[PDB]
Amino acid sequence: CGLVASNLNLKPGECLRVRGEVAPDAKSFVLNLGKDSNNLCLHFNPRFNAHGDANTIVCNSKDGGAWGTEQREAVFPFQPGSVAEVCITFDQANLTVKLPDGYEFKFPNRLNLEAINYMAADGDFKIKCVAFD
Amino acid sequence: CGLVASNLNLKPGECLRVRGEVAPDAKSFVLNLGKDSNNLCLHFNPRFNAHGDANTIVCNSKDGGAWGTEQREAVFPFQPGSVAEVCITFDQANLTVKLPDGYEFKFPNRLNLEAINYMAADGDFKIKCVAFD
Ligand SMILES: OC[C@H]1O[C@H](Sc2ccc(Cl)c(Cl)c2)[C@H](O)[C@@H](n2cc(-c3csc(O)n3)nn2)[C@H]1O
Ligand SMILES: OC[C@H]1O[C@H](Sc2ccc(Cl)c(Cl)c2)[C@H](O)[C@@H](n2cc(-c3csc(O)n3)nn2)[C@H]1O
Repeated sequence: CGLVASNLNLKPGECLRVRGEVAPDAKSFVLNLGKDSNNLCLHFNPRFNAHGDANTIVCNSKDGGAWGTEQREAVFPFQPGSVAEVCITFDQANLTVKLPDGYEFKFPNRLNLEAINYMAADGDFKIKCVAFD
Repeated sequence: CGLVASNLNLKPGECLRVRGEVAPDAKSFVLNLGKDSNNLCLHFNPRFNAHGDANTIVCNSKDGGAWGTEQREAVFPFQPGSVAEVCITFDQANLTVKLPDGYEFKFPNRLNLEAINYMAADGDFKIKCVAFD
């Protein structure tokens, strides 16, 4: 599957910027952030058509392997077969996700990690760049 | 200790660009590329003053945990404190390392890996950006 990065040491307030190519026939893509694959403060899942949703962003946490309560957004600034960029940061209370087209939303920080050490990508998205603050 | 990235799927001819800030008091830094931590097609180690060398790039391979034969460059386009970007690519014959100041050198491809899946950074270099093209 997609790129996996560890040992990231992203601190509160630091921005993690990811640019990638959405596949022409994309169904969805994922960015996961947290401590490890079983402990995610953010699962970020734009669904073009996948997992029972169309053109919807679904976010969740994972704690000791258990998905939390889902959150769905009402905006979908992504298109199959294009370049897309997202930027993420956090504090003890919320993650902030910066989308294309100036849209931004918050997702609650339910793990309270001191630092985000793990990121992974998956689905129909080819990472072109990852920038750290 | 720095970022570790896996599942990179870097293919021959593709460029991996890594940009970081060299510490103001830097002794050395490392970029490791290969299959996993024990199997490196390139250990890239600019030594300001470390491991017995001054202002020298040392490169090596690692196969099943064992270091190969060292290769030393004469060029040293790095300065303590300064941002630096290094770009790496490979073919079946050699890795090519593109340095600051327009310099490039080749290092033999000793492991014949189909793809480079692993990168890690270490020492006195704070990673700012990793790009794939
Ligand atoms: O909540 C987020 C998750 O929702 C469901 S599981 C789920 C369903 C209903 C509820 Cl009420 C809950 Cl709490 C969880 C997805 O299957 C899962 N998911 C996508 C993928 C994936 C990997 S690569 C690709 O393109 N999609 N891997 N796991 C995840 O997005
Ligand atoms: O060949 C490359 C290696 O040369 C010597 S061991 C070595 C010595 C003599 C010979 Cl003949 C051989 Cl074959 C191997 C270094 O100790 C080692 N090295 C650096 C570091 C390190 C980590 S972060 C930082 O800034 N430097 N961790 N291991 C590596 O550079």
